[PDB]
Amino acid sequence: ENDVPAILKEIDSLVSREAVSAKEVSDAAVALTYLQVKANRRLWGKVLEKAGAAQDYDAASLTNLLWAINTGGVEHFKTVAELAGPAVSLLPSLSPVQLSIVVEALGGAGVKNYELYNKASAVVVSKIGEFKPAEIARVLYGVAFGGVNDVALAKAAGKVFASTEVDSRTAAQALYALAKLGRADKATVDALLKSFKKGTESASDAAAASFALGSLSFKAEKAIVDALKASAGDLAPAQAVEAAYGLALSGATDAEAFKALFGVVAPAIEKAPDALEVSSLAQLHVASTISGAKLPAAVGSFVAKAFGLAADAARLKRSSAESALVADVAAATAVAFGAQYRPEVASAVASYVKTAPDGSVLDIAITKGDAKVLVQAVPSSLLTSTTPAKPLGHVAAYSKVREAQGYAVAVVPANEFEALPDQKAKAQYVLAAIKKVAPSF
Amino acid sequence: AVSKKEVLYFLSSKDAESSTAVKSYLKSLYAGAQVEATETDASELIAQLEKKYLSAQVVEPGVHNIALPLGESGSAPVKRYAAELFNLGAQAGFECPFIEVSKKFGQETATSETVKDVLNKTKSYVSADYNAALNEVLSSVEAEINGPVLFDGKTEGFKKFAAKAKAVAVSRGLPADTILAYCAGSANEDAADKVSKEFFTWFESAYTADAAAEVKAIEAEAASILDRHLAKPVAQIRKEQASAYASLLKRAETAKGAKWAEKYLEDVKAVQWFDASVAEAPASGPKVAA
Amino acid sequence: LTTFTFSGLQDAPVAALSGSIKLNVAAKAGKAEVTVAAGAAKAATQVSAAALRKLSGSKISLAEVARISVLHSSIQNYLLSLSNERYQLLSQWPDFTTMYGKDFYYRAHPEDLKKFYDAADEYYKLYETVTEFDSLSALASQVVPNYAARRRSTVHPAIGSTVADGAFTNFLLSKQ
Amino acid sequence: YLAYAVTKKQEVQADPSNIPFDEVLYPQLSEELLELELSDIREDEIALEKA
Amino acid sequence: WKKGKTVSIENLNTVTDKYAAALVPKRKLALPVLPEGVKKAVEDFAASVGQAKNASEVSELLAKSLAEKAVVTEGGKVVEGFSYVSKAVAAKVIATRRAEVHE
Amino acid sequence: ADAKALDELRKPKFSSKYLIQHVSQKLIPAVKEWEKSYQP
Amino acid sequence: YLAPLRSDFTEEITAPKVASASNLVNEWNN
Repeated sequence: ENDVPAILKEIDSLVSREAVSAKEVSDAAVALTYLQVKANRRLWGKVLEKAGAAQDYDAASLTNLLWAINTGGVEHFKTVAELAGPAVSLLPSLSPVQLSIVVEALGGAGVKNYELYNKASAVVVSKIGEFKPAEIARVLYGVAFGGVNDVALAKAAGKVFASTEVDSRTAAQALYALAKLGRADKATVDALLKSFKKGTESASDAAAASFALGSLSFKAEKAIVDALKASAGDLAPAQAVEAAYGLALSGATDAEAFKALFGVVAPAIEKAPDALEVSSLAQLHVASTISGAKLPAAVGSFVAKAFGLAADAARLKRSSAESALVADVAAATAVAFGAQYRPEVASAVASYVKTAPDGSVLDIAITKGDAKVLVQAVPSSLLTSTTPAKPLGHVAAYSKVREAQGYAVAVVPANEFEALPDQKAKAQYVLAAIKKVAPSF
Repeated sequence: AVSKKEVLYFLSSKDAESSTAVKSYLKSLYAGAQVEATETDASELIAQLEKKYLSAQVVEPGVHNIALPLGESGSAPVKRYAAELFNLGAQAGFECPFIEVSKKFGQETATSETVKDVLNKTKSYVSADYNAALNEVLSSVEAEINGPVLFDGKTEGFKKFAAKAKAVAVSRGLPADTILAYCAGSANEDAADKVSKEFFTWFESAYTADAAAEVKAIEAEAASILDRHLAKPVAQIRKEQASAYASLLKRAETAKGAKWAEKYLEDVKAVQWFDASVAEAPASGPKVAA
Repeated sequence: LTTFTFSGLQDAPVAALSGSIKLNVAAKAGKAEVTVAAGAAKAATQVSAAALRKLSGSKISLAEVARISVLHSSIQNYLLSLSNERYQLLSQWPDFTTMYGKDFYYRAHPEDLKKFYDAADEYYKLYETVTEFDSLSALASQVVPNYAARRRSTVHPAIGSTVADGAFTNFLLSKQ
Repeated sequence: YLAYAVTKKQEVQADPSNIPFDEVLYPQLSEELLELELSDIREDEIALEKA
Repeated sequence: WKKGKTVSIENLNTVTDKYAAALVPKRKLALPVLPEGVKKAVEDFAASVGQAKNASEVSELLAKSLAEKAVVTEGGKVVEGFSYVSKAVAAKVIATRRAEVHE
Repeated sequence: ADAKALDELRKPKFSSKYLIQHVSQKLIPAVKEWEKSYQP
Repeated sequence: YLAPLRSDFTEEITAPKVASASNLVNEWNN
């Protein structure tokens, strides 16, 4: 009468034949998300095997497949990035309702296809009244996580989000896109914050606007953080970290959220500590420090050690225009402390490379007695991509974690530091940044 | 085990045997182990040599996990193959190929004051058909000024060459007016966005034209390997490949105690497991525990 | 996939496009009564709009179980696909066994029959070596080490000439 | 596949009607293989008819 | 065999039936095997007249009398009016001619 | 015996990764002591 | 099926040296 393990076996026989067309591998994939078949991984793999083997593709069967890959939580980069072949060829034949699901699924997997996004943005900005505001939050999500810094769509999206009313999930997809691009223009972010007044249908849109408001560093909206006080059981433990990290970056004092959000992660780390990556474990050490909501002693000691690991991986794999900047800021902080010759400048910058107490390496770590001042340089990758060009929310994360370790972090951005004409003027901007943070230096 | 610097490269990496030793290292720190200090020494010659041989331990399993798009129709299997090599280089610590090869030019020609010298130190990294097309344009400008063209740029004799070498670049097919305006930028972000979208149109057409030439050479290598192999009798083939298999096992079994040869022969056992798990149930494939 | 996904039960597929499996949903405001029907099985569940959002919380992360490598399997698949293009022209060889009779033996010149029995001895050599498919795995490992050493470049794995030419004009036609 | 081929080759090789007889397939040939050996005898008989 | 596909055993067997269809000769003697459905019609009838210890030899004379008058079939159809000279018949034509030129 | 895993079945087998590692474990500690004992 | 292990880097950037077409299709058609 109603049998789920019987219909999985007959979908398993459907995608196991030899001449499976596109329309049934679309419909086997759609049927696997509606039945929530995360536990059977090979049956999902048999579908994605025959999905890349299909040569015919129309506009309806492609978007049913890309919807099912996207909401199914299924990632395989080889199959999904090879689906941009049918997506580019069928792009005039696609409706604006369906063209959003194509760019959201290919963008959300990180498919590096520039002529797809250069063509799928030129459709949206040319006929923008044809697109519902929920259908423009997906193309904005698609070009953002596909690696395109398209501001021609991001400016034209702000005209729609300030005129037409959007949903709770629509704005949070549009905020999560803007946090990836790093734009933070207050004429659009507050137009997306007037949508969190109806209460959220999901927990994921409350958690994603948390990460997006924190990494753009605006503040909490007080309905987004109150949505996390009761629905913090609908989130994965990697999804609950980026919620609390984005709350601690946005200056949240609501400890009833941090009590609930850490109730997801701290059992999961004690379940399997290897489950979350170190890029996500370091975001939990930020969240348990700034709002101060304490973790278990087995977890918080382990997560603090995972901030030392994730900071050196950002230092070992440094962008080498940051290394050309950090070695320039370390030189200009040697001129400010007094060194007019080249052998006495360079003899000082080798002494500033003290080790942080969690095992990390700080590039400019200066001590006068017991008062420690860290100088942190943030080149362009951590700056907002607009014309004010203020640093993103993650530099406050790196400040307040070292500040709880005993340092007075003097942050110097490279849109300001490298605008100076000479080296002693670079030294006075560094010394003005140290006196603003630590007045005894 | 890992020596605390290999494990920092394998955090962002996604290959299996590097994600197995990170998850073994992350399980140790949960069981009360102290993370060691990251070494605050090893000067810039040693440090860029450690980066060379640690990126090579992230690249080398990642290349073997990327399926070549051999004999496929369209550009999207070639763009999948280039995008998989980009994300592999980003995981191995490289920057964009545009940023990483322009760093290679500025490193090779830090001291070259004449433009004949930058054509002779960056000869390994630029095309020999394009190194020659800029050496002919060099001698056409070397004849006019009757002097070595210096590598300064604000000299008007430089842009006697630089406006002529720009005509070569559009003749080769690449828009140099678009490439130069991307790395310099503009004031407003609206007119910087339309020169960005015309640069990445070239850039995506540059690596896909470079990945496909790397694919069309593997297609042509395997086709000339096969047609040399289809001309033999079978008894020649079976004893030529059993000899090369035996010469390569005795290469791995004389060296013992090495980590590479112990892991080589552990993979010989893992191929034999794959052939044994298919013979149990060939309709389902190898037995994967889940 | 990213950390947060924003699709499910809104602009969703409402019906199947195939005949081998039939799909019907009941798009309500709160939940959805979906009926999935494939052949001799029928299953009808009810999924809410907030239950499809917990679906993409934990990721599937499909990966290929290969015999040697995913790279090596892609070269062997090409050698198998090239060995078919030669097998298809051994498929169009004329039937020489219809001329093995003694009424073709004795009408023929004795050297034009030696050449015929050697043309038949050659087909069994060409056919036995195009169907030696167990030798393609050791042929694909002759392409791998020269390819993998090219991707072990000191610049980048994905560097080529067209990128390095266009980045040389940005190096040369700028100042210094 | 080899199990079908060993019982299809035996299905024609156990049948005794499929035994190839050169006298039945090639009738003009088997009367010429006779007059190779009978013509060699007739040359030995003309040598004795002359003697 | 198709380009990405797999060859089926019902097509590998159809090919093998074309190899064994070349093992039948184009013109063959229909040497008739006596089936056991009619062979036990003889020996049980020869057990009815009490001569069952020579019932085995009455069957072989039924088989041989069908065998010495065998007909030649080309394509299933018999070619009547066809005479063939055996290699045991032609070897006595050689042997009596060798013996009378030796005499 | 059978049914090994998934996370160790995803390993590319005959990549180098350990002949590369054998060099860097015999080049890096052998070149650390080259430049600390280096006189023209 | 196994290959020799190499530990060497590619310092140059060259075109990947396309090999020329074999005559096996024209020989087998001869």
